[PDB]
Amino acid sequence: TSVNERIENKRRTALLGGGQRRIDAQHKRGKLTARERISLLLDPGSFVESDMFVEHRCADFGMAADKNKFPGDSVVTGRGRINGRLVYVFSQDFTVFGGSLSGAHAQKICKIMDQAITVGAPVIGLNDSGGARIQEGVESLAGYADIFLRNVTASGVIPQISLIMGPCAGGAVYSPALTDFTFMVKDTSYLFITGPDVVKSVTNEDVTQEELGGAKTHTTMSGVAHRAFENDVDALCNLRDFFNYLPLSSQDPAPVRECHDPSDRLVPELDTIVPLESTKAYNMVDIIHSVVDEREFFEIMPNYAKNIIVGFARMNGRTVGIVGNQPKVASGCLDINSSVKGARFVRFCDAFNIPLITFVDVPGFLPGTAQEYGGIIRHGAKLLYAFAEATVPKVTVITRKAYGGAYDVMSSKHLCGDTNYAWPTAEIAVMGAKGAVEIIFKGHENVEAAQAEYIEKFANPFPAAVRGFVDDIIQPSSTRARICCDLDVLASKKVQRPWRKHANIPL
Amino acid sequence: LRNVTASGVIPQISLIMGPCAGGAVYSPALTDFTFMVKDTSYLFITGPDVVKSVTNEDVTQEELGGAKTHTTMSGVAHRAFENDVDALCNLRDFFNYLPLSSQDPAPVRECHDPSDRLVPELDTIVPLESTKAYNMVDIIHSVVDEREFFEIMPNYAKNIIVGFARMNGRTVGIVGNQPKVASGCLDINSSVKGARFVRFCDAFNIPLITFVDVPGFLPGTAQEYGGIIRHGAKLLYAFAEATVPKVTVITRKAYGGAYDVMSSKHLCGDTNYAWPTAEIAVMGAKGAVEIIFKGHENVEAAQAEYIEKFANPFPAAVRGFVDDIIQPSSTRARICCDLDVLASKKVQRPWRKHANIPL
Amino acid sequence: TSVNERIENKRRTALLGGGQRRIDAQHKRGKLTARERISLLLDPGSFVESDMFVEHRCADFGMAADKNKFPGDSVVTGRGRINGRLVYVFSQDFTVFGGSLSGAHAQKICKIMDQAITVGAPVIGLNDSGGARIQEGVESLAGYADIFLRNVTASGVIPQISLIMGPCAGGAVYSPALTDFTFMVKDTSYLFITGPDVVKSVTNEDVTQEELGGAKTHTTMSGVAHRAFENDVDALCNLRDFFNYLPLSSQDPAPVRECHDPSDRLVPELDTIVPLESTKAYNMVDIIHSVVDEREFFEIMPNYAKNIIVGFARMNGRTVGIVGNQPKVASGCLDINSSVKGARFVRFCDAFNIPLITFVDVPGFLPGTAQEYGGIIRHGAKLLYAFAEATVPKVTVITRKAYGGAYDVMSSKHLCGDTNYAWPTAEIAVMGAKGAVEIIFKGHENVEAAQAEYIEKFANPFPAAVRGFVDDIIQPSSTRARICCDLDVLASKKVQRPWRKHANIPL
Amino acid sequence: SRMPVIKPDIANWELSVKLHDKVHTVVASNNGSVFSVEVDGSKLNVTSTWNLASPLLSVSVDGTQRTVQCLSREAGGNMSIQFLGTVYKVNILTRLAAELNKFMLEKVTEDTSSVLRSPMPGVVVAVSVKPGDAVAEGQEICVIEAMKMQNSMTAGKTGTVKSVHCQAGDTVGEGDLLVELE
Amino acid sequence: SRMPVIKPDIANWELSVKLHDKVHTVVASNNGSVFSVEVDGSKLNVTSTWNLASPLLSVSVDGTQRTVQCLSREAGGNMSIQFLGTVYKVN
Ligand SMILES: *C(=O)CCCC[C@@H]1SC[C@@H]2NC(=O)N[C@@H]21
Ligand SMILES: *C(=O)CCCC[C@@H]1SC[C@@H]2NC(=O)N[C@@H]21
Ligand SMILES: *C(=O)CCCC[C@@H]1SC[C@@H]2NC(=O)N[C@@H]21
Repeated sequence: TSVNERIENKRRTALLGGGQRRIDAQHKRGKLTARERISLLLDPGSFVESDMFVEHRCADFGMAADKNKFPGDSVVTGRGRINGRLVYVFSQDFTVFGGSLSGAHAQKICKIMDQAITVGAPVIGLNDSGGARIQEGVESLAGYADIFLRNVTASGVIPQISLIMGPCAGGAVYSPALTDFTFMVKDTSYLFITGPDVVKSVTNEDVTQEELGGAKTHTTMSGVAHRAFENDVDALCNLRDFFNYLPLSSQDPAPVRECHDPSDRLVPELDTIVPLESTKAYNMVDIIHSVVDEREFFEIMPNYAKNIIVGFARMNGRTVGIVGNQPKVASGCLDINSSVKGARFVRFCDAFNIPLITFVDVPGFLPGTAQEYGGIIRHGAKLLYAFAEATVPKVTVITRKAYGGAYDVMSSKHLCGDTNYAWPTAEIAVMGAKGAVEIIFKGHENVEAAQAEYIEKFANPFPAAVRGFVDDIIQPSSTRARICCDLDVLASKKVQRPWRKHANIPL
Repeated sequence: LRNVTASGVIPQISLIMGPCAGGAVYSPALTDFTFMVKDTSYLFITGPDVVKSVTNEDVTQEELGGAKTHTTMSGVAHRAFENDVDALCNLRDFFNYLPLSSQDPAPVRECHDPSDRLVPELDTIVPLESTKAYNMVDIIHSVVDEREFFEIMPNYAKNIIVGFARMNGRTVGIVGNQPKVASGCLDINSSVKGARFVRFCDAFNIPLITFVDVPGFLPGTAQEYGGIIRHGAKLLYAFAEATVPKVTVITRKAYGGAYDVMSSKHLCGDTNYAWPTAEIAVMGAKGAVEIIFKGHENVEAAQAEYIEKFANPFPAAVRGFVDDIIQPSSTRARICCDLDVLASKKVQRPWRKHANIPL
Repeated sequence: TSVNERIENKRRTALLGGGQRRIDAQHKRGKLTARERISLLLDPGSFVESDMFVEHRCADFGMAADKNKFPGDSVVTGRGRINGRLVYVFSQDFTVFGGSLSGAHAQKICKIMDQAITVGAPVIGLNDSGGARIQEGVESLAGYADIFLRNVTASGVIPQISLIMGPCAGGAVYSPALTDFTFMVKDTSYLFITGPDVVKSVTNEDVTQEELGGAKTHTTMSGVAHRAFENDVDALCNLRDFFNYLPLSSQDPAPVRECHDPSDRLVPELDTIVPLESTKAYNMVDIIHSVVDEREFFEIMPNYAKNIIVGFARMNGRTVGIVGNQPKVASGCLDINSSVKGARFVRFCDAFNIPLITFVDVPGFLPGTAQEYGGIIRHGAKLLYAFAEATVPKVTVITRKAYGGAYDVMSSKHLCGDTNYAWPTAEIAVMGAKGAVEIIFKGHENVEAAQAEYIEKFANPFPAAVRGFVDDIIQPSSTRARICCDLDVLASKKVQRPWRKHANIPL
Repeated sequence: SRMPVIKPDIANWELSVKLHDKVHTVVASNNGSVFSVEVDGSKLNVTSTWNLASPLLSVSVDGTQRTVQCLSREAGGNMSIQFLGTVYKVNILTRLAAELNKFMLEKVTEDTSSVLRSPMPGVVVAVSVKPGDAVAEGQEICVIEAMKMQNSMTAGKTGTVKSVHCQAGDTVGEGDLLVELE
Repeated sequence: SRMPVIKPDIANWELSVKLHDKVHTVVASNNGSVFSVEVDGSKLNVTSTWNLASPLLSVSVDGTQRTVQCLSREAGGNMSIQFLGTVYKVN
């Protein structure tokens, strides 16, 4: 056998992976293989695979046998482009040793992370594993340590996107916790530290795989996964479109893309969304959809902390992040869960120079022992900090209510905001007229007259505007045009801040 | 705005000595440490009158926002003191640990405790029986200068210990596991307290000493549904980001991913010592042998062979995971030496607008 | 057997090394072992050994047998102090596998280099090896690559000192080429790429071990080794004293040490060293010894390029570097070899903030085809650059001759010098009076009168001094005091230079 | 200026276009303002200005003047086009996506729009219906008011009421059944 | 200020001092200006100011006034001392 023949056989084996019968199982299971997934993700013909001939060096427990020598060692790594833009990817291959992490496995992933940091290119990981490769022992633990170090170092330098498309257990579960966004695939992906076998052995509780770490749990109740997609093909199609929003590095401005939607059009549909009756809820999403370019909005965590809306959109071609209240759910009140989702989204957009638009309608905080015992004070400070720290353009629109300390938490002008607009129905106060009059006028005669006088003077947007809290009071139909104008002039804005070794968010 | 701007520039300490309601409740959430006064201080957003009006639940003032609740169950207050006079006396002594600004080195104060003394009391604290717990605090007290240790949140997340002490006059921060509680396992609550403490000490140039003895993570749906994955990443990040000296001592167990979370050498640590009872592995010998040797004859022989080779500190040390294996009696002197030479250590890191911790 | 018993046996084996019989051979051979050498080098009780229990992971060719498992894997690594000052060391142990380099061998060395860079501590290596461990194959080549990368990265950050105390072959020979100083041991150390067996096989020439790579060759003819010492004990004793001159890092100022030698004493012995007769040579070393503190001078390469003197000394407690001409050899003329030694010494002292004192007495360059064909132009530019680039204090004293382009090469004031003094016998000119008059006055009558007129006006130190080339003309007896004064006021001097990615020395 | 973008040199677009129950083979290429499209062997030329933001897109297909409206678009290939007044649902995948999509499990889910449950704990203050009442999609059925905010619960299905399970004055929790539709 | 220097805590100096053909055992300790030196069991006290730069070093050895000159010193232990006019080579 010649050298060239050996090489050709090594290429064909790396392409097959764990063997055709294991591929057949993956397809029976409704899953794509690691190499098929890359072909869908990246532009045709743009993918360049690295280190395809790397094999493990473990010789213990029979691992020195030729029957265990799978070139590629369970990961596909390399670089490519999505719509002409450079991206680094890796995808874990479940057909070779179960997708378990070896020393060399982690290495290959680390090397492309080092290039991505060096050139300033994003990294997308497609995760699917069973955990560490116990046959190597502590080399897989060193593998995890090296990946974790890169994931932390890359934070704020390049965006890191993780899509989980299968099981995930052991140390693998912490890389999505270090990246910026985590997505899952409904009823196909799992994310858990230990399996149901350990849970039942430790505590006398019964649980199945879908209940312990299923995609529905992590998108609806734990707040870990940002969005689950129906299947592998739809998940990668939406991932490509999501990719188009983000810059390649934090040194880059928010991407600007060709846009046909005139920036100066009016939106008459906004003038009557907000009811005059204070106890009538409305859907904030109707406002978000009508303002954003071509009515396209990418919603993050649609099923978790529904009282606050966060997501991506484009206005006049430029990527922006949108945060707003949802009065339809829990009167639009802040709670622990909403503060966690908000702070994380805001922090990402600030780090990568993506402007923020805030739609405020918040009557206060959710009362009760469930929130007080949960540390609502500690968690609420997370959203206040996330806005106060921001140095990217911030445009706030107040649609109806902003009572109490929630006014400042939801990116008020006094946290170094750029512009703040009020709609005619906006009301800014420490509390509603009923509470304020009962406290201010206590024991006096003709309280009912005092109630009428207070409402006429303070139950509107004027006592705040005349003080400099609001820059203008605008007709809702003009909101989009007003925001577009601010975005196109604040984009070159820089501010100074004292030197710090690093930030100290309340956590 | 000032409380956020000052973060990482000057330390901000808040002591609550009475009621606190409304927007006032968020300034302690922006400062670095929050203390309370037992049965005198309260911290709540709305009073019991609002809670009863909104939801059909009965609660009193001490239950809704009392000092005992915030130091034991919510994890908001770092420590409650008996009364106003004792609270300020302990606050003065706490003040003496901290630098005035992040531009300053950790304070160094006159110390009479010889830096090179041995501590024979350490050699027999850790039992040879793997299912016998011990009190980590006995190790912490015997190492630190003059046996003075300032414990933070003594009644919250008892499975992890964090606090301040001085070694050879220099202020250091100490983090360690407590095997006495929940076998020394990590959970959501312990990760939250750890990450916050580590982050403060790093920002103000206070070295870290870590005492590791962690068998893994607390299993169960209570932790999985609570986002144990998300919260565990907080402590891993807090150590990985640190640029101040980090000295780790492994006393007995470090299994699984918890090995790296508890400030392993592979997160840019400076020194890492093992005691003779240390064992570093992906999992214990029983699980590993049942998985490695599946369906083979004479498994019992394979079990003996595996334990003899891997159930010790050697497969990690021979790979460069551990710098030395030391007699426990010498631990204090070894740490003191590292602190007095790593104090001038600087590292470079790529430019970032700001950090992005998983939250 | 208990765990504690196993540990104790592992400690005793690591201390023994390759076995008592191999130690006996080392002592028969007049050599110390690697651990005995460290005890001599470092302060008593200050040494802390790292990674004493590390073993190789190679399982091929019988390397998995227990009989080949030597803890420590042929190197002693660790840290200590010399006179209270932190230093990192390693010493190669010849008794285990011949001192050959394994993967793990290089690792252990790399780890202490990484600490030394992190804290800012020097590294001293004691080298003795036979080359790569061929049983591992390409892992030892990766070992060399990692060491080489650290040795380059540390340059200009911490000083790196290498003492060769035995044979050295293969890739090992390049680490002393990357460190700052290389020392050897007479008739015990060797430094060669291939042995005499390869040389005789390739070319029809006979050579023995001492001729091919002996210490005498490298200190006298190739210019590779800076100094050879008689034996192992004397070599380490002089190494400790050498260590005391250097800073721990380039961020530190030149060390200052208690000194009893008054800084303001006169040196009458200098006034009559330089003869009035232009063709009478004198020994520059008499001047160097009389100026330096307590007449202690550390001479580098005493037997190579004898026409130029470089070395270390202390003036008023502060470490300084001294460079000067030696008129006793080749009239004090510059050649290829002298330029190479000078540029390297000057470059080190500049990088680590050690002031320079220059004693100039140079009539020009060595003529002839031997120098022209050797690239005298290219090599002479090395010393000119090394001085011109320097940003540390430079004090020059001109004792007698400085003709031609050599004036500027030997650190003239026009290369951003700080002070430049002339003795009464100094003469600065393009060429001597005889050549200049024959060229200036060609074909004229009464040339002899023109010769007398030229000598009276130009054959002295005045045409240069009146132009600003010389700051003062001083009596030699005051030289030491004048230099001490300049050193104590230039020590805080900083200069600005344009940004550069890196320097581009002519090579 | 830091990261030059290179336009993919795509000569042909090979699409698999699913309509009602047939999958058609379509190959398109761009020549500026006109797309040359082969639909199962038939040649068509579609010319337009392709302003993608306007609600009314005017196209000329082999000289035939058409106006279409794009009502929705998804990354998964779904596109809703109103053509001659009727909305057609077309799923456009690339050749590669269509060939791999055959490996996806055809899972069947349950349409749970007739069972109307309380989305939020509180007191029921109005019920607009009794059994037999007609219900339209989007029709308000019950009104629950907690935390000083009237929350309307609407029907997700056109039908009639079979049973009203919670009445006005009753207190309900999260997930409790309010009304059951046919 | 970056790298604190720690003075070795040396209680006793145990030296092997070679003269002409004999090797002597000498143990010295410092108590400030006076060195307490035991030379093969004999106790001597050497007091001086120990100015190491002067060509003339004045010492007092058990009350006996001596002047010595150090003519050379090497790292290898060689030291040339002129004592009563005669130069002795001690290693
Ligand atoms: C009735 O008295 C309940 C009042 C609750 C109104 C809302 S709920 C959350 C905010 N907190 C508060 O005190 N009022 C707001
Ligand atoms: C019995 O089989 C229960 C085993 C639990 C042991 C501990 S508890 C937490 C760690 N996780 C794990 O799987 N083992 C460790
Ligand atoms: C006799 O004419 C030989 C003259 C050499 C004098 C010296 S040697 C090197 C310098 N170069 C030169 O031209 N003169 C100097």
